[PDB]
Amino acid sequence: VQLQESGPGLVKPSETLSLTCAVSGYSISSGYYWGWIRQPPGKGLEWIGSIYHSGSTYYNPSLKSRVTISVDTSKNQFSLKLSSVTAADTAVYYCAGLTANWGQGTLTTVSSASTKGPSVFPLAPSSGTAALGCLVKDYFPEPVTVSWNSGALTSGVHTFPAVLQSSGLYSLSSVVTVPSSSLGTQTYICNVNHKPSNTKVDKKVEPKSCL
Amino acid sequence: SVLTQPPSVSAAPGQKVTISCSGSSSNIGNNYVRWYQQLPGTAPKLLIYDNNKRPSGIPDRFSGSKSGTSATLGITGLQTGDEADYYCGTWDSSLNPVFGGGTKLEIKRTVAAPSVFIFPPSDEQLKSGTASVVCLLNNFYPREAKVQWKVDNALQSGNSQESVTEQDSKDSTYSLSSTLTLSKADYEKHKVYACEVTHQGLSSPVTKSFNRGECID
Repeated sequence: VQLQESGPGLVKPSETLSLTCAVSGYSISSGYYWGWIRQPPGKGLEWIGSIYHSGSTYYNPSLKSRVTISVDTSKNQFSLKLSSVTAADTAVYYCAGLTANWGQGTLTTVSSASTKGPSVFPLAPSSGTAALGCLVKDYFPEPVTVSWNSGALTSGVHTFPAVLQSSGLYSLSSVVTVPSSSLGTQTYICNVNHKPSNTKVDKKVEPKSCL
Repeated sequence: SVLTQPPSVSAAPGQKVTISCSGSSSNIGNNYVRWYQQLPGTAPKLLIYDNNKRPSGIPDRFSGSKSGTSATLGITGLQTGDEADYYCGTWDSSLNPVFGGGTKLEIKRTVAAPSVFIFPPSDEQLKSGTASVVCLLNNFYPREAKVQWKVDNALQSGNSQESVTEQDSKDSTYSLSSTLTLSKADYEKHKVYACEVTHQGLSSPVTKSFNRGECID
């Protein structure tokens, strides 16, 4: 059983948020209930609503007039419609259901700012452990994902929380420590993905010529 | 968030912690309590249901109980990797789900001094008109750390930002990244760029620095 959210990373204020949850490995009409729960950044969980076996819906009373939850039996998905959104609706949205199974969650940002793809700069190693990394700068909105060597390199990796610059754009760094002896033989590539702007970059990080 | 949890709890490896969850008679008072573990970047995972029942896959290090309008999560034999946000949940009087604000668990490992690295801006970025200088503080404990930037011995105040990782799943340490941002023109007006680090595990402050023009490519 797999649940997978899909939807925009960015929504303008007063518009309608629209999300879908693809259910794999299970029939949606065989489910006890299907629902949505959200989590504002750095905060706790808040239940939005659920649709049950009969199709009967129950919504969070503070959100009721803005929420619609329905089911697509042919696509084997259910959805969430949240109208008239404001910055207060910025959160990670999870779909869930009882066969409970949770999805990965998808971050939705409500902002009047626009989508912007990142630039990727190397944090190149130089003068028995060396540190290196990638600076993922000036993007909007969150999130970005970073891996190293297409997943093959995980030990010693630290991908930091993004910081909101005063420009209104996010910046993030991802580093890794490796043996110094490997700098001349091992290739290190950071894999950067910014789905809101549909931007993917594979950046090779090479030792600096320092003197 | 409806239920009340403490912001954080902490103890050493192998020890036990308990996490409290306070509600009222209309929720926890009348209804079952469940618990979740949320590791950074992941969805909450069910640890306890029906007050004290463990789902398949959850070790008996985790336990739950309920007394009146409060519930309690117990975690014995604390391990690195147990660091997470923990949530209690129940149903209100309308039988709708409600949740606590969460509790972050910290593992109290031994003091570890940070390894410090500094990165000059890339020529590539310099062509884009800006210079980001990055200082890395790697695998230290505890969290408290002080990073001070100096440019030609001038203390930098207000033009840097930092962020910290969560405790590492393998050694329970933190890491910190600090970025000093200058315009290209400003960057080319100075020589010495230095990051000075203060931490409990260091007998005296450590400084890593470079001179503009030492590195290429």
